[PDB]
Amino acid sequence: GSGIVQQQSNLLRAIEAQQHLLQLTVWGIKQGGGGSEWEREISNYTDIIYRLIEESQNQQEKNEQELLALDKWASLWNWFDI
Amino acid sequence: GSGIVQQQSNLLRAIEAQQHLLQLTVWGIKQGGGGSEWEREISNYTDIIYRLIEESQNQQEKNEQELLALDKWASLWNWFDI
Amino acid sequence: GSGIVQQQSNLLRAIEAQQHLLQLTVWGIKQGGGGSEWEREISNYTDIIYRLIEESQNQQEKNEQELLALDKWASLWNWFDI
Repeated sequence: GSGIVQQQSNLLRAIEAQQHLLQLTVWGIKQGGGGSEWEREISNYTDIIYRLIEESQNQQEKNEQELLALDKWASLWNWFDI
Repeated sequence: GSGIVQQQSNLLRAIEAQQHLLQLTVWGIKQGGGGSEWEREISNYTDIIYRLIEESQNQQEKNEQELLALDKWASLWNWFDI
Repeated sequence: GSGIVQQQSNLLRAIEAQQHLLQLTVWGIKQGGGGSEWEREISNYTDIIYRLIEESQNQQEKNEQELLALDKWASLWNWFDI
């Protein structure tokens, strides 16, 4: 239960960070390009996003393991019920 | 249960809206810039995305509260079982 | 249970693909535009993203049906408990 709520937090944060990147990209095309500061912010948000993606992949793996274990536990209590 | 399925709907809609922004940004660079209509659509989708992000943050908070309450309820039925 | 973990996988993959598009768009503005290869990669990732979005919409519908059924089942075992 905690793993899924946690994973949803991970995804939400990722899309918020990605929205910031989108804004910077929109700014970039409006301005016909961006200076070093523009590149700095792009880099900063990119770093944040990759960390969130990495953490989400890790959490995804743990959630699937828990699912597999729960599924197996339930399928045993299925056969034993006959 | 409903809170998580609901939150997944929120996130999905957000990424769909963000995909539209991405397309507009791709169009923008291909065209070497965009007119007022391009800016209008960017603005419209940005508004949609921020509303979805806000709603998702709110839903996230409610899901975590429910988790905390459920966790506490379960941990009490843990101690009482001895 | 599987439907939500599965849907989280769908969303994660979508945001990863969308991150690749973002990078290409950033590259595009830095370079003042992109060649045919740039357009090819944009197209490829766009295709991936739309397939993931489609699959996520489908999974969302199934999750909501399961929720509706579970909710109904629980509300019947509510009335019958009096």
